[PDB]
Amino acid sequence: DCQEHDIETTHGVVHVTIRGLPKGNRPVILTYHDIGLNHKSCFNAFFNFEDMQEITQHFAVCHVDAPGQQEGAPSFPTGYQYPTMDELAEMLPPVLTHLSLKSIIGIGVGAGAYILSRFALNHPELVEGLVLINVDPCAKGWIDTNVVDIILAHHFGQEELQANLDLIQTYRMHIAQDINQDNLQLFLNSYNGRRDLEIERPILGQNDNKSKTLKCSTLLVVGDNSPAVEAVVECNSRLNPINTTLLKMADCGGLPQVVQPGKLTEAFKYFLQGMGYIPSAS
Amino acid sequence: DCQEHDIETTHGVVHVTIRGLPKGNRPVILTYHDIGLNHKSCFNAFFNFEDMQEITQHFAVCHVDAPGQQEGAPSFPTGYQYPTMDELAEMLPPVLTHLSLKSIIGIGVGAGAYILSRFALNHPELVEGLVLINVDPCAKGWIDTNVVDIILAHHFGQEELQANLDLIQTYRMHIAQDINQDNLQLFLNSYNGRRDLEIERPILGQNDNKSKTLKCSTLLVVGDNSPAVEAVVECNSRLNPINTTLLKMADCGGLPQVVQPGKLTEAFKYFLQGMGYIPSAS
Repeated sequence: DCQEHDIETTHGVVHVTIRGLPKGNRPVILTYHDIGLNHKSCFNAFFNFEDMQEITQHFAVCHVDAPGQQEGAPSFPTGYQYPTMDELAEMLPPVLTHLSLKSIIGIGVGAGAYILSRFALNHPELVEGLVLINVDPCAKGWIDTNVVDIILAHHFGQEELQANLDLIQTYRMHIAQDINQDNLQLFLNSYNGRRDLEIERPILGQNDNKSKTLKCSTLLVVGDNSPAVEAVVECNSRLNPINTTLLKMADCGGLPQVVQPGKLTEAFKYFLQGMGYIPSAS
Repeated sequence: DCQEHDIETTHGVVHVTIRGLPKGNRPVILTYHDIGLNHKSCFNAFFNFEDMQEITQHFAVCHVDAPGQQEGAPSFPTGYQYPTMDELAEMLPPVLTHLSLKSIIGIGVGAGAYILSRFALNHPELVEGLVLINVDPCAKGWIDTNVVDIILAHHFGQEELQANLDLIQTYRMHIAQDINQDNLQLFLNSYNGRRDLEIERPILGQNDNKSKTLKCSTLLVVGDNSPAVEAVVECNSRLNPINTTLLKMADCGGLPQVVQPGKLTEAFKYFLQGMGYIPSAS
């Protein structure tokens, strides 16, 4: 039913978790997490939600852990060359060849969402569709205390983060303990050094300076209280509106998939129906 | 390549025109023209365009003429029971069944857009997606001189009607000469008899009091200078935004398939790419 693979890439080893069994024609739901998290802390609560098991049983599900972010991972040596964001994206095609995966439907949070975008631009033939949570298609442009507090700021809004409710302290413990703290630095370093996605919205008038844009279907997802609102909004204006949709989720900040899974599952179902998959869903 | 069929239905005879052959589990691009037009005056100028014949090589094209609206159609006898807009939609499964078709990608104009929309709600299993040009989901809301002058004003905006005579004059003659004038008044009457499409936008928490909507991918099209702007915007407001995109074509009159085929074809190509069809550039 399930399996775990330490897949050999040109940029090192990538740890994956396959759930279910895919047929040749149907794509796999490939998953890619955010900084401070892994496939478990990011997605398991969402994917194992009642309404999601109705959807996921029809598909296979391939959960990608970022280098040295998988649970029980050993510490990378001090001066280890940690894969760049673009290089992380180049580690995905080898995963698809190893597991004989013909194509994917991508779900990504933050850093994961960037990587799956780069992957989708790198290979439109492999990506059928994307669900991009808290995506930032822009470079940071900000380089300077506590890596855990830096990542908590990336995820949760100031109002939300200042309050320090059960959710905040829960995910403080996740980021602190679940992930190798030496490797988390390097993964955050890679993400903070991401380049501009170089996407621009096409104009039907004529070719737009050969600006690239996601060919596949794209569902953008952001919480109203999220610090990534302006980033996801900017990403929406730079993507093809005919193949892109913007979901603003109410009374919600960081990690919409964990806080409002019932709403995001319904959004996901509609998204999968539009593509022609899972018609009988009543 | 070419075959025209006079398909026998319960609501009478429907004229269809099949271009190319449909094979290998791919949908036919089924079309439905507007009031005062037929498939020739509505689509042949759009479909014979250089950038459209590149797409239609891989697809099969089924041109549906509305009862009596086809070329050289004999006049319906005085007091003929002309099918309702809901009955016109109930004639489409016979078409799909008669021609051994599994499903369609629908291109509807005005009344044709309403008819394809009703067909999609009745039979979501038979419709993979809809391009709806100048669609109005709401009933006229009231009842009634020169039929040609009415249909011109239906199609064409105020500043457009007197600015570009070349189009208005050519189509004045299409509405007047190329179609049976007895039958035309009946098709017009049927369209003005249309009920509310009874679609509502889904709430991501709420259950709409079990209101229905289009479960397929939909591209709403209308020109900035069309008299059908607010009706198509009103249609957009009542559809699922995750499955629906609105295209307001800048500097575009009543007929974007006639006026701006270059831009609309490009839009339709992106629309088909989102569904997973026609991956590579044409």
